[PDB]
Amino acid sequence: ASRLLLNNGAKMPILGLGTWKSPPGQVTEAVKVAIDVGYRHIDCAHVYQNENEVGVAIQEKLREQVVKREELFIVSKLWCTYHEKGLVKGACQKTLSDLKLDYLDLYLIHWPTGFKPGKEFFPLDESGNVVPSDTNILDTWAAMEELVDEGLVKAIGISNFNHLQVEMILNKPGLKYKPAVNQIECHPYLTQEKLIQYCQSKGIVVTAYSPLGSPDRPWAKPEDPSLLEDPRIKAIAAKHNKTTAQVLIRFPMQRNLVVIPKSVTPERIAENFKVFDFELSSQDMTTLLSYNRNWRVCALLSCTSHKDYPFHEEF
Ligand SMILES: NC(=O)c1ccc[n+]([C@@H]2O[C@H](COP(=O)([O-])OP(=O)(O)OC[C@H]3O[C@@H](n4cnc5c(N)ncnc54)[C@H](OP(=O)(O)O)[C@@H]3O)[C@@H](O)[C@H]2O)c1
Ligand SMILES: O=C(O)Cc1nn(Cc2nc3cc(C(F)(F)F)ccc3s2)c(=O)c2cscc12
Repeated sequence: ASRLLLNNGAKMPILGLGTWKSPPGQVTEAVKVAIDVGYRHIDCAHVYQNENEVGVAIQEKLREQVVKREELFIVSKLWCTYHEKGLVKGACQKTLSDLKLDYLDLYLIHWPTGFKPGKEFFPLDESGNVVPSDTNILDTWAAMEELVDEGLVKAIGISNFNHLQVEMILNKPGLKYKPAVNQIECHPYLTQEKLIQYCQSKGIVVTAYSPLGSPDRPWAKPEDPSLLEDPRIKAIAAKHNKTTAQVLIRFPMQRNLVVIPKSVTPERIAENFKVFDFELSSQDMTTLLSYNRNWRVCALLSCTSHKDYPFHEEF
């Protein structure tokens, strides 16, 4: 509808605002505008290095009595350098301190790969390989469950897990909480049908990231594929008298996914919200699904030999 139910009974807004690459100097105004426009879900992470500034916006709007806390669905994520069981609570509390909140709605394992603990987000050796840590997804999951038990987070989940990694959590001895959500890259050029079918079949809500193809990702080249400029998608938009962004946001919604487009531009933040008053046809949905090229925006070559690297599997 406009929300999907999670395994804890919470209603997750199907549309949220993404914050990766939203600079600290611009993000506060972006989140204020988004809340005004009607977004009730913000996707955050410690590695985005902007949680303080998102927190400022949230507090402004709570103080303005625009929203109360219970009407917001705030997501953040545990960065790769904090997979050690003993570091998880501190990481969560730092995020909470930065966001100026007392709890998160959802806290995710950001990637299945643990990285060497320390002050660098991407610890590299002298040949530029990311340095891994002696951590594993099951032990980290156990530490995530403690956060629920402690009341710091309402729901926990995973991000960028392949179907075997999801399976490993579900099959964990002594599992206490099933993951609520798996947040994965999803757009017409990477449709993920098998992994979505798997996750949904298992009662895990899927959130689609990079739904516009992340045209501002820092490793994009001007010649790379571009969803917003794909003339085939432009045609589908024109037929509905919508923008290509609206089509791209609507597409995951009709697959029963949560979607989290990012913008720091007020006009676009508003534009991107106007997706609840039209429907893509069956033909439109099939056509968009047929553009799948297994083209992935978010992967790092410097991690491909990690034991937990998620993208060697078919799904
Ligand atoms: N879990 C993970 O590992 C992971 C990985 C990637 C992303 N994510 C999450 O998913 C969110 C969304 O993915 P993303 O940031 O990679 O990219 P995205 O949402 O696919 O694309 C954002 C880009 O599209 C532009 N844009 C947005 N609305 C527009 C519109 N209506 N017209 C034209 N251009 C438009 C933005 O420009 P402006 O901002 O300048 O307006 C920005 O350059 C992230 O911010 C983050 O919250 C999670
Ligand atoms: O992690 C995000 O949400 C987006 C993101 N994505 N990436 C690309 C990444 N790919 C991976 C791949 C892995 C893995 F699991 F495949 F090894 C782990 C961490 C990363 S981060 C970045 O380099 C980066 C710098 S700040 C935010 C990012």
